[PDB]
Amino acid sequence: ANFENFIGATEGFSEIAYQFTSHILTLGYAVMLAGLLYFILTIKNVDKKFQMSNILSAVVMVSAFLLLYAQAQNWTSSFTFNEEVGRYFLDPSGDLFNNGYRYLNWLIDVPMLLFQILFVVSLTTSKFSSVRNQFWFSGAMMIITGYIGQFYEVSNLTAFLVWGAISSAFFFHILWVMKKVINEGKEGISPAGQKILSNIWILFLISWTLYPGAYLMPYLTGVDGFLYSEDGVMARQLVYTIADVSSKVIYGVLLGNLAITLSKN
Ligand SMILES: *C\C=C(C)/C=C/C=C(C)/C=C/C1=C(C)CCCC1(C)C
Ligand code: NA
Repeated sequence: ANFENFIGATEGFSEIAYQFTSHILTLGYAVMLAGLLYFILTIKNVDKKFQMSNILSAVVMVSAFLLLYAQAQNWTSSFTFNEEVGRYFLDPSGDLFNNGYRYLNWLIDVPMLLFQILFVVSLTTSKFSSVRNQFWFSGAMMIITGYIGQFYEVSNLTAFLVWGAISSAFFFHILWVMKKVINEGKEGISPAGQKILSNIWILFLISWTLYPGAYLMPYLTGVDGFLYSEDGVMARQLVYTIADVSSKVIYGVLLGNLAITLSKN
């Protein structure tokens, strides 16, 4: 199956990696619910013209709360403790750990996160529907091909890399079109609003690069090594959670500041 299943069915998890991974994943869905409330309550401090941005943040949190709750209970109900051996092991009766909850929350969210900037800033030379269509297509294909490649994380590894690599090409296209978007969005706004735009670019750049980092994490130190272990599991799932807070919550928080700043023309 995946690589988490491998460790829980050949070596187990110490009670310190199981609970750490259950606490940081629960942190993940709790945040999403505080961002659901924050975005609703803030829908007023922005003009009607930018409110579709906040709405899209509200919906993105509804799908993040629900599905990250799922992934969280998918990890805790997939491993049972062995007092004899003293570690946590894959449970044959449970449903096994399954990434598909996360990856699905990615495919729902990517049009929305990408589409929403185009309600705050104004393009100059590009065409709205041209940018929109390019985002929805490559965003969807990125998450899809990345959902394929990680199926073989344990089996065909050359598949795991080459399919992720394909998912990375769509990712670099998105980065291109976001980059052009940020740029035209700076034309004819204040220096203050331009500073915030610059923030949303460094935030978009780091948060989104984290994801393939988690994808590869157990293989970043060889065929065996430090990470080829429960430690790379602890690490891959802590990185994913920081990426989910950064790209969905801090991203929308920042975009709300810009809208607010642009309310004062
Ligand atoms: C939760 C919201 C968003 C926008 C999530 C984005 C996730 C990625 C950009 C993940 C990308 C991948 C890459 C670059 C290559 C391997 C497969 C991944 C899906 C992990
Ligand atoms: Na996995």
